[PDB]
Amino acid sequence: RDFNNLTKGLCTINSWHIYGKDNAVRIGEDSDVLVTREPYVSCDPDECRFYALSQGTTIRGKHSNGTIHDRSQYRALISWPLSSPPTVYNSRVECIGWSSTSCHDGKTRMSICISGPNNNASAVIWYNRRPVTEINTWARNILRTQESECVCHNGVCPVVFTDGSATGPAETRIYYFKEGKILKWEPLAGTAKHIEECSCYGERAEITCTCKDNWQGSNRPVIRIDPVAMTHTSQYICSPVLTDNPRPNDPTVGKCNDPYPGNNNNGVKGFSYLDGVNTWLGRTISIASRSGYEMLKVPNALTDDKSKPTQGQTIVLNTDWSGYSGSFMDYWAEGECYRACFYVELIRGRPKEDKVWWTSNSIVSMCSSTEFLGQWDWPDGAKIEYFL
Amino acid sequence: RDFNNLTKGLCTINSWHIYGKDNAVRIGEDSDVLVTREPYVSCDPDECRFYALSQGTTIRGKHSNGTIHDRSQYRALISWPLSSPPTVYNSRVECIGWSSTSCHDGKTRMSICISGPNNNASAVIWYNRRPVTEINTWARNILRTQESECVCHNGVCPVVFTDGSATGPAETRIYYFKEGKILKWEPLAGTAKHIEECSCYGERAEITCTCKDNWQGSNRPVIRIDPVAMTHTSQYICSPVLTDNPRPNDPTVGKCNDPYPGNNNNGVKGFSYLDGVNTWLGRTISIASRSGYEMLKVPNALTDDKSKPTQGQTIVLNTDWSGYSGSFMDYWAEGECYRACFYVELIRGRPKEDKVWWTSNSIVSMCSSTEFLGQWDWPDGAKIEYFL
Amino acid sequence: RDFNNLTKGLCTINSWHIYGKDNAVRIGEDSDVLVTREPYVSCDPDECRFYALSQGTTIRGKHSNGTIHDRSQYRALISWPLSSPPTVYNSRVECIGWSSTSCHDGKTRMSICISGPNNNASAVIWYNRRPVTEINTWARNILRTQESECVCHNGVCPVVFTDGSATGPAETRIYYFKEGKILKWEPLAGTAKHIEECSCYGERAEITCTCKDNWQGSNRPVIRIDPVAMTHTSQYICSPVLTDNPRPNDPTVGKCNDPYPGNNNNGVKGFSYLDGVNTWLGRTISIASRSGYEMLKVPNALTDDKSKPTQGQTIVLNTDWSGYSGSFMDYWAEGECYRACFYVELIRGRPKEDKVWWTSNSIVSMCSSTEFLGQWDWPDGAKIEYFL
Amino acid sequence: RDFNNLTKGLCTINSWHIYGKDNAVRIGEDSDVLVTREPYVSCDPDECRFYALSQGTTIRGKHSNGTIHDRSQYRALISWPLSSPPTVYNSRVECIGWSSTSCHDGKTRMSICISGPNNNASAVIWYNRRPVTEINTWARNILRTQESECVCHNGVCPVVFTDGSATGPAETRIYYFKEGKILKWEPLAGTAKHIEECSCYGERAEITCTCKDNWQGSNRPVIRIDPVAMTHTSQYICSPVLTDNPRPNDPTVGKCNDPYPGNNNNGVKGFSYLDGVNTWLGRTISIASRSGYEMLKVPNALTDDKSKPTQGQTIVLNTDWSGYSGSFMDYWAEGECYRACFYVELIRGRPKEDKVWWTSNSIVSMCSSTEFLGQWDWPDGAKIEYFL
Ligand SMILES: *[C@@H]1O[C@H](CO)[C@@H](O[C@@H]2O[C@H](CO)[C@@H](O[C@@H]3O[C@H](CO[C@H]4O[C@H](CO)[C@@H](O)[C@H](O)[C@@H]4O)[C@@H](O)[C@H](O[C@H]4O[C@H](CO)[C@@H](O)[C@H](O)[C@@H]4O[C@H]4O[C@H](CO)[C@@H](O)[C@H](O)[C@@H]4O[C@H]4O[C@H](CO)[C@@H](O)[C@H](O)[C@@H]4O)[C@@H]3O)[C@H](O)[C@H]2NC(C)=O)[C@H](O)[C@H]1NC(C)=O
Ligand SMILES: *[C@@H]1O[C@H](CO)[C@@H](O[C@@H]2O[C@H](CO)[C@@H](O[C@@H]3O[C@H](CO[C@H]4O[C@H](CO)[C@@H](O)[C@H](O)[C@@H]4O)[C@@H](O)[C@H](O[C@H]4O[C@H](CO)[C@@H](O)[C@H](O)[C@@H]4O[C@H]4O[C@H](CO)[C@@H](O)[C@H](O)[C@@H]4O[C@H]4O[C@H](CO)[C@@H](O)[C@H](O)[C@@H]4O)[C@@H]3O)[C@H](O)[C@H]2NC(C)=O)[C@H](O)[C@H]1NC(C)=O
Ligand SMILES: *[C@@H]1O[C@H](CO)[C@@H](O[C@@H]2O[C@H](CO)[C@@H](O[C@@H]3O[C@H](CO[C@H]4O[C@H](CO)[C@@H](O)[C@H](O)[C@@H]4O)[C@@H](O)[C@H](O[C@H]4O[C@H](CO)[C@@H](O)[C@H](O)[C@@H]4O[C@H]4O[C@H](CO)[C@@H](O)[C@H](O)[C@@H]4O[C@H]4O[C@H](CO)[C@@H](O)[C@H](O)[C@@H]4O)[C@@H]3O)[C@H](O)[C@H]2NC(C)=O)[C@H](O)[C@H]1NC(C)=O
Ligand SMILES: *[C@@H]1O[C@H](CO)[C@@H](O[C@@H]2O[C@H](CO)[C@@H](O[C@@H]3O[C@H](CO[C@H]4O[C@H](CO)[C@@H](O)[C@H](O)[C@@H]4O)[C@@H](O)[C@H](O[C@H]4O[C@H](CO)[C@@H](O)[C@H](O)[C@@H]4O[C@H]4O[C@H](CO)[C@@H](O)[C@H](O)[C@@H]4O[C@H]4O[C@H](CO)[C@@H](O)[C@H](O)[C@@H]4O)[C@@H]3O)[C@H](O)[C@H]2NC(C)=O)[C@H](O)[C@H]1NC(C)=O
Ligand SMILES: *[C@@H]1O[C@H](CO)[C@@H](O[C@@H]2O[C@H](CO)[C@@H](O)[C@H](O)[C@H]2NC(C)=O)[C@H](O)[C@H]1NC(C)=O
Ligand SMILES: *[C@@H]1O[C@H](CO)[C@@H](O[C@@H]2O[C@H](CO)[C@@H](O)[C@H](O)[C@H]2NC(C)=O)[C@H](O)[C@H]1NC(C)=O
Ligand SMILES: *[C@@H]1O[C@H](CO)[C@@H](O[C@@H]2O[C@H](CO)[C@@H](O)[C@H](O)[C@H]2NC(C)=O)[C@H](O)[C@H]1NC(C)=O
Ligand SMILES: *[C@@H]1O[C@H](CO)[C@@H](O[C@@H]2O[C@H](CO)[C@@H](O)[C@H](O)[C@H]2NC(C)=O)[C@H](O)[C@H]1NC(C)=O
Ligand SMILES: CCC(CC)O[C@@H]1C=C(C(=O)O)C[C@H](N)[C@H]1NC(C)=O
Ligand SMILES: CCC(CC)O[C@@H]1C=C(C(=O)O)C[C@H](N)[C@H]1NC(C)=O
Ligand SMILES: [Ca+2]
Ligand SMILES: [Ca+2]
Ligand SMILES: [Ca+2]
Ligand SMILES: [Ca+2]
Ligand SMILES: [Ca+2]
Repeated sequence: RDFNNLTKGLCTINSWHIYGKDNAVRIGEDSDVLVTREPYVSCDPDECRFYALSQGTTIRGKHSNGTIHDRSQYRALISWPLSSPPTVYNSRVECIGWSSTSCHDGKTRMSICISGPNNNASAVIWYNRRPVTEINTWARNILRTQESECVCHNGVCPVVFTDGSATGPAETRIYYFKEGKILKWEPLAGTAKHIEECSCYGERAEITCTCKDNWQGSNRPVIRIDPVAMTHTSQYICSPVLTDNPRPNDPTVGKCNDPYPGNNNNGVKGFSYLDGVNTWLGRTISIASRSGYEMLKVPNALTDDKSKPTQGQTIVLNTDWSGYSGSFMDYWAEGECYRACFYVELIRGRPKEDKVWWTSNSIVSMCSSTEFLGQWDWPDGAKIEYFL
Repeated sequence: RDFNNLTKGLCTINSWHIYGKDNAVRIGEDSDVLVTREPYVSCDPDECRFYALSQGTTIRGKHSNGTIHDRSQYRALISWPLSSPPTVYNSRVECIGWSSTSCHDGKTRMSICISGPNNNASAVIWYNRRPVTEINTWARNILRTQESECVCHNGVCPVVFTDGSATGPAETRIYYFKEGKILKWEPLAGTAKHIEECSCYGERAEITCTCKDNWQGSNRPVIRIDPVAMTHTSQYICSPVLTDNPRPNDPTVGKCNDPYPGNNNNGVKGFSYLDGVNTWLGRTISIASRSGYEMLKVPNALTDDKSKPTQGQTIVLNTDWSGYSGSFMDYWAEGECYRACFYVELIRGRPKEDKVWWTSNSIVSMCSSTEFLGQWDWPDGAKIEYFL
Repeated sequence: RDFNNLTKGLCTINSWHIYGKDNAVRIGEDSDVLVTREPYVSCDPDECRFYALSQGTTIRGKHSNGTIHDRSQYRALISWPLSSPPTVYNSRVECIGWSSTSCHDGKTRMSICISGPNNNASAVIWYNRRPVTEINTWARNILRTQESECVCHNGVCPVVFTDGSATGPAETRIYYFKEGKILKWEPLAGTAKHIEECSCYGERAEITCTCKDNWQGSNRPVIRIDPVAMTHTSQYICSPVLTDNPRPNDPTVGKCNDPYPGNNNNGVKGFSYLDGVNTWLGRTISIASRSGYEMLKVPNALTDDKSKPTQGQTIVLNTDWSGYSGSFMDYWAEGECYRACFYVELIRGRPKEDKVWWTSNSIVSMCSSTEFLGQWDWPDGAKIEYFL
Repeated sequence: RDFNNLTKGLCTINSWHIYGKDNAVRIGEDSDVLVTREPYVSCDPDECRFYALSQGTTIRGKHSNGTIHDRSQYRALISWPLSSPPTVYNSRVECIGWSSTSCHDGKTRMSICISGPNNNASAVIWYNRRPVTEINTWARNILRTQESECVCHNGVCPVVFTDGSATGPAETRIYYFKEGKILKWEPLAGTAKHIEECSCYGERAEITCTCKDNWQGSNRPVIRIDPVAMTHTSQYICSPVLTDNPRPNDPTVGKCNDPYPGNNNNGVKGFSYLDGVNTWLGRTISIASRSGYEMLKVPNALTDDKSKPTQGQTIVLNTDWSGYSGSFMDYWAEGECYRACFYVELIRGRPKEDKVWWTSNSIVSMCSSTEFLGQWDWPDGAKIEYFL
């Protein structure tokens, strides 16, 4: 109809309720489920769907061997109905590639897939299910993007890309698209020293992205974008409650403009909702691996370097595998506020579970509630032994 | 379009004709059918569909082992086309959880799923396929609801919940929702001593619910709701024709305001159509187990404590497994009356058939006919031996 | 939109072109295809689909054992996209039962399924995907109907039913429905001595049905219905070119008002287009079994007792299995005439191929061409050996 | 809406970006994927889909044995969602046959399937999913057509057919259809000596077809059609950059009006975009077999007999199997020009990989970019060893 405008502010997050779960690995043990990773969720005005990067093979299929690898010519961004698994029969391919993002602007959807060899990748921007624009690698070192939904405001949908090293400075760019065409692009500015896999959400005409500093920081870099001025700023979450993984133990004071040191060249895509006292941080329970997942209310985390938790909710027990996590919201819901949501990628198989030769995952996702709801843990649920 | 209003009375039930049957267990022996239980049927203005709680695994899949269990994080309310089986590929997830209800108000559908650990469950009310309201457990003991469709009148859709003991008094509440929001809730009143899994239907602006007294009664408790005044009353079916299971043998006189004694802490979800002489009761044939199923016309059963059958129809032979049963009607059909319908859950596997490690079911459903039709029996149809 | 009216006459049939073929048995050897029999084809204003009676099990599934049997509680009328196979995932159940008919009246579709034990069957007439009317058995001996599409004119859709013996006189009735309701019914009149499984088509406000005299006739009985007057007549095809199976060898003169003798208590559903010189008869090649299939142009077959073929087309070689055949046409196609079409049921398995324990079939269907097209043979295509 | 008119010229092709890839053979190793060959891509105004000729069996099914054969009664033209594989469950049959073409005219789609024995084939032209016209073989020797999309202009959709020898002169005809009816047909004229499997595209009211001279030429014959005058001309691509396979090594000067000699009675369906300096040729890398695939920019290839490459892009490595290739474009995309696209059939199995008894393929497809994008190679991806 008309382009959506981020006119509402976030609803108050007093707890998280269960939104969607596909039990893909459980079900896929005996049905045609595609091997995936890098999932996310994204809504259209009339439907919300699960998204991920397929590996171009079923889990039980012999080609599942080797799916720990990230970039092959057999991957593709696919979307499928909320809480169903990604099956060969219900999965819709949005584009071909090994890194992606996607978002609906109110009128139609924009999907971006990057493919190529490490030194010659290219992104192709699809709009209304057609290819419209192409961007060639600018640093010749794995051009890559968000791995979760982008956000639009009045037709403008900003997307964060990174090209170059994952263990040193790189060339991050913020592209502002409208109807799949490039209106403008900036180089990253601000104090964030390295940016990868940004998780974004929007409210009151501002887009917030919580990304990952793969190079040095265990605290998360944050990019705030003005989609009207088409400008942005960058910093780190000030809070001592560190949210990357692996990471050191939490200090009593964090860092606002430098990566918090202790762990180099590693990390995981993650997210956060930064909204004054209505601030909630997601993070793995383990400081060593992608294990467990919890939400922590840390009032003023972004700007208060001594902020510590005031409430919390466990999402996945530390005795269960987690992985990537990101943000999304249904901008077309009823009501006066946007209900914060997020998903957690539950990785199964390699490298942690090497008795099988594949790597895949299932999805669990929650949204906020103004009630103070009881909590449950949500694991993948599959028994690896069955796959042997 | 406009909210549906219960303006018609029931059609005269002279017999029951076959409406839908999915043969899920037969077919699932060699195809991707999800393991389920707690099924029901429910109509939208343009389609009627089968509903149930999936166990997040196929019947032939190795994760089918253990599905006798009721509440896990892998369950979800799913709906699929009438008379098809619940397959991994045609099943639509309405919400995540282990207890549910769902009903269309004429404009759109409301679905409610409860999930959680026993002491910290919560219900989330979805409307127009989006989460709108959340209700936290109030007694911290398995918050649970109908397991069959709710009914709406002018936008108001009442739902009966129970939280607390299953073998002593509990806290039952009747919530009145409109567009997924709570308009009001009452505590249970009347003479019903325990309420669980209500089967409801509506006619001439009144909603009737035949539930289950798990605690003491072998006769069924009944809740009649006025969706305009948003008030209700409760009693038991007066009739000596007892309809719970297990149950004692039928007496010659029943009880109108107390549970009929003889069996404690057990029972099964069931239903009835209470309409003066046009009154029909469903019940298992066996007084000891979920075996067989029959419909009995017991004129004035609700209010006549000596009422006995005047006609009847066998639905499932006593030599076949049955289970839950509930009511639904197509409120959007042509004609001057609402045609009473019902479904019977045909449970296969555990605990009665323990040579297999799973528990599932198929569905058979009938609707009334003003003709006096010949009768047939409708069993699940699967040979367990094939699954060994 | 508006009710369809049979305003056109048949197109000239100079040959038959391939219309649809599903290769169901071939494909089903390694995919979730339902076991069926009694197929047919039928069009809606915007789509033409394949129809059949499922056996409630896949071909490879263990429950396929025993599907030679005709009437069980696991059967159902299903429809699926043209030329696709009937799979567990793409099949839509129209109604439950073991004998059926179905036709679109221009506004919506009417489907009829009969179910029951032999002495207590009942038909339920669905209209606009809802049950509207029910008819109880009147002779208590396998109430049964067409097994191919019915035809409508201005909302009136006549259907031929038979109840009673299959090897002696029976009670055949012609019901005239409008919006699933009964307007009127007649007993069979005319010279046809026994009627079963009528194949019908309509043109210029007249409905022609070529049926089967299971009792005594090897020539086919024909019922011509006036859907406005709601009256009909009956006779046999006069032609010496006999079209039932089994049957005696062709004589030089046939019979117009009595069954042509030689074979008792047996036969197969078949059809014909009776249109003066534009008359074409379908029949198995073998006079002993359901083997092969050919179309023969026999000018004035209905009324000329010495009529013999003037042209012909082989559809299935005598070295391949055939079975039932029936008529249908797309009444919503462009053009000035109705293009005659038909399907042939290609039966595989029992009783002819008993190395397997199942019985199923695939479908091949043709429509007429005003061209004189080259001919090909169209067998099922499956190798039974693969199923052993 | 209204008939589409080829009003735009081609966009400048500076490189090729990835458009679609289905990884059908990889995925089909463990899921219900149909065995195919002769694929292509074609767009409707609101969707672009993959197309191919099914073999009426899954790859893993036992009937896959023997699918190296071209013409059987079990083949059918099927279409399925872009980048999904052709599965038994998501494939839509357009028509029955072993040679086909299909194109949308802006209002609806025309599909043509030819079936028959070698000496008695016939084409049936479907429009708006209904059979409209039939054409009988005129030379009684494998009537055959494009195997890729046709193109329409103001309702007129020309199609090139060939009937007769594949190793000597044959009878090629250009039919001009409108709404599935024949407006006119011409015999082939011009200097092309043999025509088979034309790949066509349209721009600025002219339709260009790059075909195959199976008889003598290693350079490709080209047919340019005026869909308004309904006339055409024919010649060969003048360029020394030879594009058929097998073929001799490239000379320094090609032939404009005679086949370039060196290889007889063999070849492969291929294509090209002939647009002055914006001219790009596709071809296998190997001069001996269907191995590898590359795009070469050969300015003025059609008319310059000494034209050689000025830029190029590898699509498939010479160490991977290729096969057929053809053209298509989305005539309903936004923008001021038509973006050239093409697909490559990646053949797996027989005859090159004979350890398996089947022959199938997957599809990879690209479209042009005005950017100068990095290149990647796109192989089928399946390991034959897994199928043993
Ligand atoms: C039914 O449902 C309800 C609803 O969920 C249940 O009630 C909830 O219960 C939760 C668990 O108790 C509770 O969550 C906790 O909230 C704490 C904050 O509240 C308390 O402090 C505030 C502030 O003073 C008070 O106002 C309030 O009254 C409370 O006293 C959080 O602090 C908790 O998180 C911390 O603990 C967990 C382990 O429990 C850690 O996993 C987590 O990371 C936090 O602790 C680490 O991080 C801090 C900050 O740096 C460190 O100081 C601390 O030492 C930990 O650091 C180590 O561990 C981390 C992680 O591994 C590592 O990185 C680091 O290096 C160190 O190794 C927790 O979130 C809910 O808020 C509460 N909800 C509600 C509405 O009440 C109820 O129990 C259920 N009922 C039943 C019967 O079960
Ligand atoms: C073709 O189709 C038609 C259509 O269906 C067939 O005709 C139908 O046939 C049915 C079976 O006969 C018949 O159903 C019965 O109806 C009885 C009522 O009608 C009779 O009584 C009235 C009232 O006086 C008369 O007007 C009428 O003319 C009849 O005489 C019911 O009473 C029957 O139900 C009871 O019996 C069945 C077993 O048959 C039990 O399963 C059932 O629960 C009922 O009996 C128990 O309950 C009562 C009440 O408490 C007890 O008194 C009794 O002792 C039983 O109690 C024990 O069993 C229960 C259950 O296990 C247990 O809980 C308890 O503790 C005790 O252990 C039955 O419903 C249809 O009405 C009739 N329909 C029509 C239209 O005619 C026709 O036969 C078919 N044709 C062929 C050729 O097959
Ligand atoms: C390419 O394609 C074209 C297009 O299809 C091919 O040409 C077609 O070829 C067909 C086969 O030749 C041909 O079909 C036959 O047509 C005959 C009628 O035409 C002839 O007679 C007329 C009338 O005088 C002439 O005008 C005309 O010029 C011809 O001379 C039919 O009579 C044929 O049917 C009979 O034979 C077949 C076997 O071929 C039987 O299966 C069939 O049942 C018919 O015969 C039985 O029935 C009759 C009637 O009672 C009996 O008299 C006879 O003895 C048979 O009876 C026995 O068998 C039956 C069946 O088993 C049994 O019940 C009975 O008891 C007895 O045992 C046949 O239909 C097409 O018309 C022709 N089409 C066109 C447009 O030309 C062309 O060949 C192909 N090209 C190549 C290179 O292959
Ligand atoms: C990242 O991405 C970019 C973008 O793709 C990469 O850059 C691209 O690199 C490509 C490979 O180098 C390059 O493709 C080549 O382009 C050549 C034309 O450009 C050159 O010549 C022009 C004209 O003078 C100059 O202007 C220009 O500056 C260049 O110097 C083509 O000529 C190439 O094709 C020929 O070679 C390939 C093998 O490389 C053959 O497969 C192909 O068939 C061509 O050669 C055969 O055919 C010719 C013509 O008849 C014969 O003369 C020749 O001998 C060959 O003949 C034999 O082989 C054929 C085929 O088997 C057989 O039939 C015959 O009988 C003989 O046996 C090639 O297409 C891109 O244009 C370039 N793109 C861009 C934008 O720059 C970049 O490298 C990537 N980065 C990294 C780090 O990898
Ligand atoms: C989002 O904001 C823009 C205004 O910036 C709205 O756009 C106006 O929409 C109306 C109706 O389409 C037009 O007449 C105006 O010209 C539009 N645009 C501009 C850019 O001036 C848009 O409608 C808003 N979206 C919604 C859903 O309200
Ligand atoms: C059900 O009853 C309500 C009246 O209570 C009907 O609601 C009225 O509908 C018309 C048309 O939408 C409005 O103008 C009235 O204001 C509506 N509501 C009320 C609450 O006054 C409703 O249309 C009835 N539903 C149907 C299907 O007839
Ligand atoms: C089929 O015939 C009937 C006439 O018998 C047509 O019915 C008339 O349709 C118009 C428009 O709907 C009405 O105003 C008339 O009253 C209708 N009916 C009768 C029974 O008089 C019908 O439209 C015809 N169908 C088509 C497709 O032309
Ligand atoms: C393609 O060209 C034809 C003109 O040749 C356009 O056809 C005209 O369309 C308008 C609106 O439908 C009619 O009033 C004219 O009579 C049409 N046709 C002719 C043949 O004169 C057609 O609309 C064009 N297509 C598009 C998409 O613009
Ligand atoms: C390119 C380096 C980057 C950071 C190490 O790699 C990612 C890490 C991943 C991970 O840590 O799990 C998975 C992503 N699929 C991958 N991105 C790409 C494009 O391969
Ligand atoms: C009829 C001869 C023609 C050229 C040799 O054959 C084609 C070659 C093919 C090929 O070279 O792979 C495949 C096509 N499926 C086939 N066409 C038909 C109708 O069978
Ligand atoms: Ca399987
Ligand atoms: Ca880090
Ligand atoms: Ca009880
Ligand atoms: Ca007979
Ligand atoms: Ca050649």
